Amino acid sequence: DEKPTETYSDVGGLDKQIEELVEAIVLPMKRADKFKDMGIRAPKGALMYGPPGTGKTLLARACAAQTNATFLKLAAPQLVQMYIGEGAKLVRDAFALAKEKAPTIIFIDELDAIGTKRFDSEKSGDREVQRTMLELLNQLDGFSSDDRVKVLAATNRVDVLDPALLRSGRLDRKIEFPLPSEDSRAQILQIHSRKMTTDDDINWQELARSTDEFNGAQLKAVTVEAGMIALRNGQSSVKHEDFVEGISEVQARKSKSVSFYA
Amino acid sequence: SVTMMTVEEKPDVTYSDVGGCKDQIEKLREVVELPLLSPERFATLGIDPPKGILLYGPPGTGKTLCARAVANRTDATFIRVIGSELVQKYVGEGARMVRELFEMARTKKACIIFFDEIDAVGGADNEVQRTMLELITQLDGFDPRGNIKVMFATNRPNTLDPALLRPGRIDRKVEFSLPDLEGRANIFRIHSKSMSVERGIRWELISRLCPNSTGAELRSVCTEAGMFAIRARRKVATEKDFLKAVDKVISGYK
Amino acid sequence: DSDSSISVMGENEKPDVTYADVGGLDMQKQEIREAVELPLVQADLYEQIGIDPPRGVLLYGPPGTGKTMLVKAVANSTKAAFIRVNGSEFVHKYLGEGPRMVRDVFRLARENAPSIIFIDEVDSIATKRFDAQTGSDREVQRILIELLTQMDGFDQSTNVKVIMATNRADTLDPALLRPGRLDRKIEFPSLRDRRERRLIFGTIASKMSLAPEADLDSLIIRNDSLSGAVIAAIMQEAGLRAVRKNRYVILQSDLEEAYATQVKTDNTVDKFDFYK
Amino acid sequence: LVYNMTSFEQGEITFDGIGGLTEQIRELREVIELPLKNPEIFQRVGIKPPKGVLLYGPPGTGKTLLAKAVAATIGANFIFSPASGIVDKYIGESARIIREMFAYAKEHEPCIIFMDEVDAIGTSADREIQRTLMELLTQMDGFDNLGQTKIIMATNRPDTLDPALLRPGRLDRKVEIPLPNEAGRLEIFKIHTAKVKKTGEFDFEAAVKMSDGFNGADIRNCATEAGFFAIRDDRDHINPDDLMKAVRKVAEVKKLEGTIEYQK
Amino acid sequence: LVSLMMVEKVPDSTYDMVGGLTKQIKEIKEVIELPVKHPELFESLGIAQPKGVILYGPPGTGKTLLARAVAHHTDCKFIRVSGAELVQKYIGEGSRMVRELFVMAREHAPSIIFMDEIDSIGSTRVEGSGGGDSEVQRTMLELLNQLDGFETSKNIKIIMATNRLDILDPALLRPGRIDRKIEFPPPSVAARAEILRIHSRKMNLTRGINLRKVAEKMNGCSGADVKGVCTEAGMYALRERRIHVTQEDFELAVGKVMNKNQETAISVAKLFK
Amino acid sequence: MVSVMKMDKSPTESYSDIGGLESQIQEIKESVELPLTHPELYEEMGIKPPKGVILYGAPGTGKTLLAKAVANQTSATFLRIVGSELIQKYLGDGPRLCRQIFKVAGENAPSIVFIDEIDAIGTKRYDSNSGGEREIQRTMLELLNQLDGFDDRGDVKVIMATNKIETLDPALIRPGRIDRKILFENPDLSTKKKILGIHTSKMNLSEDVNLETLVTTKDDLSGADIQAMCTEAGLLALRERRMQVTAEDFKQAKERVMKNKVEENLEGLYL
Amino acid sequence: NENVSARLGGASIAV
Amino acid sequence: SIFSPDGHIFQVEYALEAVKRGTCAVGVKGKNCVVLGCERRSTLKLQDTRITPSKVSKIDSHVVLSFSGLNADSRILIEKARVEAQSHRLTLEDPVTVEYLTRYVAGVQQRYTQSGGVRPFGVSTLIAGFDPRDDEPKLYQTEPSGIYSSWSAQTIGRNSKTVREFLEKNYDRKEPPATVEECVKLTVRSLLEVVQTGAKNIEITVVKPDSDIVALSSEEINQYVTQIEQEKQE
Ligand SMILES: Nc1ncnc2c1ncn2[C@@H]1O[C@H](COP(=O)(O)OP(=O)(O)OP(=O)(O)O)[C@@H](O)[C@H]1O
Ligand SMILES: Nc1ncnc2c1ncn2[C@@H]1O[C@H](COP(=O)(O)OP(=O)(O)OP(=O)(O)O)[C@@H](O)[C@H]1O
Ligand SMILES: Nc1ncnc2c1ncn2[C@@H]1O[C@H](COP(=O)(O)OP(=O)(O)OP(=O)(O)O)[C@@H](O)[C@H]1O
Ligand SMILES: Nc1ncnc2c1ncn2[C@@H]1O[C@H](COP(=O)(O)OP(=O)(O)OP(=O)(O)O)[C@@H](O)[C@H]1O
Ligand SMILES: Nc1ncnc2c1ncn2[C@@H]1O[C@H](COP(=O)(O)OP(=O)(O)O)[C@@H](O)[C@H]1O
Ligand SMILES: Nc1ncnc2c1ncn2[C@@H]1O[C@H](COP(=O)(O)OP(=O)(O)O)[C@@H](O)[C@H]1O
Repeated sequence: DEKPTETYSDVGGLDKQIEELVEAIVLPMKRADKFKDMGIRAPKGALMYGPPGTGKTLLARACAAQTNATFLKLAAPQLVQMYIGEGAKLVRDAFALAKEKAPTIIFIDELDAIGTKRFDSEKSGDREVQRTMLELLNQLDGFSSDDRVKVLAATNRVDVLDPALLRSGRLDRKIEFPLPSEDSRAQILQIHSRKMTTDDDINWQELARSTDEFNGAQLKAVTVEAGMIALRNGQSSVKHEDFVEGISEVQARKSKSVSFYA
Repeated sequence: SVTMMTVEEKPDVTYSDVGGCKDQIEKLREVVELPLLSPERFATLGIDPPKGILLYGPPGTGKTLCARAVANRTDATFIRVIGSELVQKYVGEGARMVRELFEMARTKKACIIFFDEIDAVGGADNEVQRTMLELITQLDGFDPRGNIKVMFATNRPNTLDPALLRPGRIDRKVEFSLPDLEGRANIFRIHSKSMSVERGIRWELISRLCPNSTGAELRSVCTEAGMFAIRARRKVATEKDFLKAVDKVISGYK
Repeated sequence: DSDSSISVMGENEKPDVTYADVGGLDMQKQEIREAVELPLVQADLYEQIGIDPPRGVLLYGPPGTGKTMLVKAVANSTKAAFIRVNGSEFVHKYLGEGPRMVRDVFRLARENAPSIIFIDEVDSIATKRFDAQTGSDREVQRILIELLTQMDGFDQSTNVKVIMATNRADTLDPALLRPGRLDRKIEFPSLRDRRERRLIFGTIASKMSLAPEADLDSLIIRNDSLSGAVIAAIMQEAGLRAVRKNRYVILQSDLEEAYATQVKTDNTVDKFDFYK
Repeated sequence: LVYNMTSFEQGEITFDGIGGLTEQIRELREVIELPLKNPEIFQRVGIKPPKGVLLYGPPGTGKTLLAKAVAATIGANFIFSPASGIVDKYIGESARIIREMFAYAKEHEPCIIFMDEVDAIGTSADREIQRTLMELLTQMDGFDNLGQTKIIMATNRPDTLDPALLRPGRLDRKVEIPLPNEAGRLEIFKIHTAKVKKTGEFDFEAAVKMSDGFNGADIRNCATEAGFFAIRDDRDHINPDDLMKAVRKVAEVKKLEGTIEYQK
Repeated sequence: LVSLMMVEKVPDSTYDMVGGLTKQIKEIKEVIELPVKHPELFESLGIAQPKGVILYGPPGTGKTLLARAVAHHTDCKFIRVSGAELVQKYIGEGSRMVRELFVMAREHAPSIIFMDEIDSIGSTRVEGSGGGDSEVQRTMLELLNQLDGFETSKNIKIIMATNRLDILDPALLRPGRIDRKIEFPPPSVAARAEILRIHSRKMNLTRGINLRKVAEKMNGCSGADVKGVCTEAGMYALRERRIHVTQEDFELAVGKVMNKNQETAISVAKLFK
Repeated sequence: MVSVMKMDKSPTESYSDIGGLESQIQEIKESVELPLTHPELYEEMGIKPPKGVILYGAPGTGKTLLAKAVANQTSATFLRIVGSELIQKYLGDGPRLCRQIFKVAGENAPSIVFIDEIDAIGTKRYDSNSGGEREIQRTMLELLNQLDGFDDRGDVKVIMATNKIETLDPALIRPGRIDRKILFENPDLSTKKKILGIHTSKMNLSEDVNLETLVTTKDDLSGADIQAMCTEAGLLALRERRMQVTAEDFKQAKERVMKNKVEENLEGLYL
Repeated sequence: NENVSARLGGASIAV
Repeated sequence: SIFSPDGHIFQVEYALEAVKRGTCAVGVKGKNCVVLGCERRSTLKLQDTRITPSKVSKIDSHVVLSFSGLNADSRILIEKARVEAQSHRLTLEDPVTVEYLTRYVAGVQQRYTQSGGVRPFGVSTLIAGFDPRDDEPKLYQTEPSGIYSSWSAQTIGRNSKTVREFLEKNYDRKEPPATVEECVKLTVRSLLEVVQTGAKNIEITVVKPDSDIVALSSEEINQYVTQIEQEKQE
């Protein structure tokens, strides 16, 4: 997918950790020439980690808002059939196209878990993976030349990918994608349910407090397996207990067989 | 083209050739048939249907009887995906199987998989992962909006990266386990329906003697009573004959 | 035969050390050449007396103390073959690289009739006996026994008897050392050597230079912790001072600080922190 | 392929880029003058060179930067090789790779080699790994000659191991570098205010005032920190009250994960 | 491969180079000698020409040095594995060689084998930790006792060996799969007496010689020490330029054993009496 | 692969000369032989008799002696393979070969097979993250899935073996497939009874019988060594030239061989 | 005409 | 010591196997007499058996015991049992019954079960004797779980399986033991299957009313064992 994107959605989740970030990024995109007039080796990117269930790409979609720019299209791409780092070959021509159209939004995915922690697991010859990461550096090298590119990644939190990022000329900065409040996690469940017939005649706010440690990853999954049961029953209207305790309880606990209660 | 033969000549199974606790079948029967036959029930709510019945059940349990049951019922075409024909020493040539399979499969109709024992190939100088990567390339494309499913089984669910097992792959998963005595009773009726016995006795109290155990030993243990009857020359079976050996099958195991 | 895991060392590419680069040590340096340098030549006498040539040694003592200094001046005076090795190459990442090679190792010697070899250190290999807890370690002991039969299993005389360098000599898996497998074992001490410190402290001074405005053999009088590898290491550092100030040869006030410039760290709370 | 290590040398860069604690900076340069420019002196005395050295300084104080500058002084190939980076469950993979390290190394001299986080370097498993620690130390000065190729171990955990330090004749110049005072903190801004505009005054008095415990990396990050929101002023110079709006929180992350730093 | 195979270049040893060892030849030759010397004699009864045997005992013995001479005075072949060389850094190499092994001796009934060490094939346990080596101990034992081994046991006797006994798999031994075992102990004093007579055959019309006057003194385990002290005794004569030798110059050579006979330092821990 | 398989050379191991036991042995003939005598009887009450069995170990205590005796009796084929011989460098070679038996079992209705000491195949389902050795784990799955994919059981018979079970063999076996998990171990008398019930055939005991005390005092041992006990008397005969058959020197072998393998004997504590 | 070989291997690592 | 999920206890699905190792003994309930019989180590050389702790023990004038399993955990019970005996004769002025102390010690083997840091016994015991001022025999059997029963014959020890069923081919309810010579023939015709040696490896004892205790020599045994060593012939 490649486009000058649309409007950023409602900020919502994590937002107090986010307003301080477009601060960090648009200025590299806005009058970094003035920074280059001020004469600084201002960065070409940073990193935003945290567990998924977040809306990471929305912030990527928020990237080109204050300055129009185009997205990225690559996902575990370098895992090829051939000897080559064919992606890494493409990374040159692709980062060359990030060199094209200086207003540009660059976000690869799973930098960690495409790049292991310390790549002790694999043999000496990794298929040029340090070479690919050498491309990333040698492409970050070309990216360090200019202010055209602006780069970021996302994966498991930290200490799961390569430790190269410590140099400020390389990456220089890290943010996390923490666990948010849930009133927006309430709204998104309508968005998950937006493609499905249902109602909302529930007090799911006390509910939203009751659960925790069930990520948007989880909560992007919940919405369907209790739509089936009320259909399996035959109902159509959405409802609290059949979905809330019907999903939140069935996660790990079930088979209520307790006697000494009352 | 080693497994280039869809199905056998005669599957001999029924959904009532099983005790199987009656509950693990419904959603399994629901996912496989209701999108298949009644998508108006899907659009009755306007749903996002699943694509796979993820599963784990210890072997020696009638999931596989249950697996061979949907074969004989639906009458559609069928497969068998196992490391023998799948996994081959020639690197990359192993993935000719998956491609000719699925690229064919999208063409065909009701050619749903039973690619069981993927715990063989799907486990974490070894090239197995790249075949597992060859899979997921095929699935994210067609995954929704089709009569087709991805329903198989295993022995070791914690023996595979769930990087493949994201929610769009096998959502409404499956779990098996041993029965109650009543589940152990209704299954016992099945293999009891062949021989001569002391008709009209209290079979159910033997299903009291089904602690944590498989049905497979029960379809066994009746024959040892007949073997016990053979040595006893009992032309027709009794109660104590079932006892005289079932007391020994577990104690010899214990 | 190629057997590209160790090549003939010292055909033309060799170190350049001498016997006389050592100080004394003749309390051990005599016996070793009393069973090394002569069997090159007077083999007939060993046929006149001695059913076999006494050979096979285990040189030990604390490490960084003087063992490997002596190992190789002989290499300068063999007129015969000689091989080195890293003494833990045998711990290969996979299996079998040793047992495929060690059988090809002595294959190098038997063709290179006569020769000698040596080893860096075997502290990891010394293992008397375990109960089989895992294959993670059992690939050690199987190498050790295979080494032994490769030494005097069947091939008796035409082979070369060999050395054993280490960092300790009590962990050594016994049944290795034997009156027949080795027939010799030697070391050298660490305590004060009034006879040897008095000369080794300036045997290198011949190799070094000095313009005495006074007498500089007086730190030798100051006996507290007479060691063996420091005692040349100091002037290996002390000489870097006259040069640090363009002075052309050092003075005796330059080195006494250089002695203590190697601070002996007698005071360290890491010692005070543990027991109390 | 260890090009990935040994390929950060060619562009000549000044040794001037760090003031630091100059007397130590006077130490390692003068002692490594000798092989290159005035090797006559070792001959006129007939004394062996320094068979490699090490150092110590706590984290994030230009240590690798210090090393990475020296190779460009003279034309070595500055490698980069983390200790923990060469760590594999495979037994010989530890001790096999190191031998190939020196191999390519001696294949190319006069050059240079480097390590940093080696501080990690009766039980069952441990009885094999000490051999690695027993191997490489042997491979320094065990049997072979070493012409024009050297090494530094530059850690942040100076309780590394007794035996490598127990006999400091193998290694020498077991140096230390502590953290700055105002004496140090002040002049470091001069390079960090080099390529940037500024008003002109004795503004750095706050530098000696605070920052008693920071290192060079963050003050550099503090410089750019000020310049970011200094463009709201947007002036053609920069004011020292600007940085003051962020010097706090940088310490609050310097607060985060308090770790001690002893020297040995 | 035939490098492991027997030799047209036999060693030159003998079972009368071997003083002190007097009884064991009578106790172990016959299974290797007699019914194969006379199967019709044995078949007069024909009880079972058993499978191989085993020998246990410490070092210092020359169990090896015994096994070098037995390959002289044979009427049969004597192959050698150069113990533990059979294994390689793979899987398939194991069983094929063992398959190749038996057949290499099927073609030679009057012919036998040699192990020295079975410390490396002992005490198989597995819960994920183990190794392919355990796989090979089975198939050899399988092809030892199976439809195709007794035809070897018709043709064959064999032997195993080691220096540490009880650290292996008992599931190996079905006694009958190994029908006899024996101790090679350390010697007696007077057993040590005739030893030095063997190796010091270097005196030169000398006198005042009391060969008994050394096992007079010893409390060791090895017989090889008789050589270790003898071999370096002549070294004294070798250095002092006089080929001759005597008792006392030969006696203080035990001073080398003054370490061995006294290297075992002792603890002062009177925790318990 | 086929070469080793067809071992049609049964020894003179004489089924029913062996004096071990009955119930086990009817249990197999009932499992195997009688089904090949009048299997209409199974058709009378409608029985699918079992798909082979599995004995246990207790080594040197009668693992196999019946088996080649059955081969002496087999009246059918008989097969024999080894997993270590089955396996190779390359991937799936042996697994590609393992399939090729069942068609060669499809050779016959009289289709039966012994298997040789599985302890290096299908031992236990360690994750085997440590490289290489997953081949074994990749092979067992090629069998058990081949075993019961869709099979009328085609007289696809089997009898297995090992020396220790709980050391391995967690999940491979399942009832019906192998309903009979069965035993062999020491009898506690009957080694006295029928072993020399056999060995009285040749020997003479040229002075007496003495057998009323050449007997077992509940002595923990394995009667397999009795075929030593017969031996060394003849040897000790010929350690002193007795061409006849004695009972006196026969004493030593238990006093000699049974005495080596000592036990703790800590029963000065349960009195 | 061949490059399609691949042989397994044996290791033993500390747990 | 807790509950498994299989309704069992770890430590006590174990303990009662301990008694299944050691010696083997038994008694019976004759027509008008009661007897015991137990085991000894023959071949125990350089020893005089007069003073070794007999597997038999006495508790009162008119009651006895025969333990098995351990020996240490046996000695303790006799003591605190003896207390209850020669205390129960005091407060109430009447001697004991049989069931009373059995009911007592049936309780102590769980007072030493359900508490912190207390093992149960490696012991199982039984008793025998006539109540005072009565005639009917009484014998009771015990094991660490506390459940006290009344077996007409009870054996605990080695090879005891067939011994536990050997009697059932021998005993008859409506054909009880006539007299001592047969009832002791019964007492020995059981135990001898595990003896596998002469008379020296056993010890026996008997009860009759009003505290008529006897213990029988090794030689008295060699009178009767011969009669079936003579009748183990035809
Ligand atoms: N709940 C059950 N319902 C019907 N049959 C059962 C049940 N449990 C066990 N059985 C019977 O036990 C026998 C063996 O079980 P089965 O073959 O299904 O094991 P499996 O699940 O196929 O093992 P694997 O996963 O290794 O293929 C079958 O004939 C089956 O009918
Ligand atoms: N007499 C000497 N002459 C010259 N150098 C000496 C002398 N004694 C000690 N040294 C120096 O001390 C250093 C360390 O000693 P050395 O390596 O011989 O101890 P080692 O026992 O060999 O330790 P390792 O076996 O671990 O190498 C050597 O580099 C050597 O140059
Ligand atoms: N009676 C003897 N006759 C001949 N040689 C003897 C005698 N006793 C000891 N030896 C000597 O013992 C040495 C080998 O004996 P030892 O048992 O110590 O090792 P080994 O048997 O070679 O070791 P392994 O059996 O483990 O391979 C030989 O050099 C041999 O000369
Ligand atoms: N009842 C018996 N009668 C005669 N011999 C017996 C008896 N039981 C065991 N044996 C002896 O045990 C030996 C082997 O028994 P078993 O079958 O247990 O092991 P095996 O099959 O030889 O071993 P493997 O299967 O590992 O090759 C034979 O030599 C046999 O004489
Ligand atoms: N406003 C929103 N609109 C759409 N999706 C949202 C929104 N807020 C959160 N999300 C969720 O954020 C998740 C994306 O998390 P992310 O970390 O990008 O996943 P991944 O790591 O797989 O890229 C999605 O599951 C999505 O449902
Ligand atoms: N003494 C110093 N003088 C000036 N700047 C320094 C000094 N020490 C460190 N720095 C700055 O701090 C950073 C240190 O980073 P780096 O060298 O990568 O880590 P390390 O110090 O652990 O080697 C550099 O960017 C450098 O500019």
